[PDB]
Formats: sequence, C-alpha cells, structure tokens
Amino acid sequence: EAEAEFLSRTEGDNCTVFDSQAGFSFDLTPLTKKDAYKVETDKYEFHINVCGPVSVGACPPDSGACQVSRSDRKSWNLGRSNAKLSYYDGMIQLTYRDGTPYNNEKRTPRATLITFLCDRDAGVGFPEYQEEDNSTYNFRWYTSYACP
Repeated sequence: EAEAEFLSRTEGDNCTVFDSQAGFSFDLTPLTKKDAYKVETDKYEFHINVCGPVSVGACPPDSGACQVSRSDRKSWNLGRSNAKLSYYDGMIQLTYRDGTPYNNEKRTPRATLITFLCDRDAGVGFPEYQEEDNSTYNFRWYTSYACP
C-alpha cells in the first residue's frame, strides 16, 4: 500500500503551508508548543506537537510525537522531528518521520499523521486520536488556523 494516491498534495518544508489550488496560505506555527499536546485514551497518551520536536519526558528530544502507555509505561516514537505540512485537497495534513518502526517485515515506522479540520472558531486547536490502522497514527485537529 502506498501513502496516498497523490491527488492535490502541496507539501511544504517548514510548518507553514501555501496551497496553490486553494490560494490560501496557512501558518500552523502558533500550534507549535514546547509543552506540546496530549491526547489521552484508556491506557495510552499521545503527546504530539505541530512542527519541530515534542518535549515529552517519555521520548528523546529528537522525537516530534511520542506515545506512552500510562498502563505499562511503554513509550514509542511516533516520528522524529519534522515540519512537513501537506495540504491535501479538503484538509491539511502533517506527516512525521520514521521514528521507531513496529516489528513487521515492512519495517514500518510508527508515524503520526495529523489531519487538520476546519473549525470556524476554536482557538489554537485540539487534536483527537482517531485511528492507527494505516501503520500511521491519525489525529484530527480542529483548528481555525486550518480553515479559510
């Protein structure tokens, strides 16, 4: 399986994205936090940051997204520091680096894909953990900064 069929992806380098189709430029830099964001589940938390690295005490500073089992205290790397914002027709998505791969034959990196959704008036935004399934962890982020 391939990561997207590639239909309208505008990929930036730093955590700012300008999409030529959409004609709008979005800065997701205020969304970057040193303290970072934490999504909590029953037995795990996902701590992620938009752009750069994540400063969690569960994973090395070179990580941009880190999860830790609040149950076992196991922690995994969900991608090393990166700032690649991609604008996908419809929503903005951020893809993180290889970090730490599972244990599969494909050597598949546990990565974080943050899908930014339009929320007309919210604030900086709150991410929510949706589905790890595509070997990458997808979070939805409701932020006004992702909406025109």
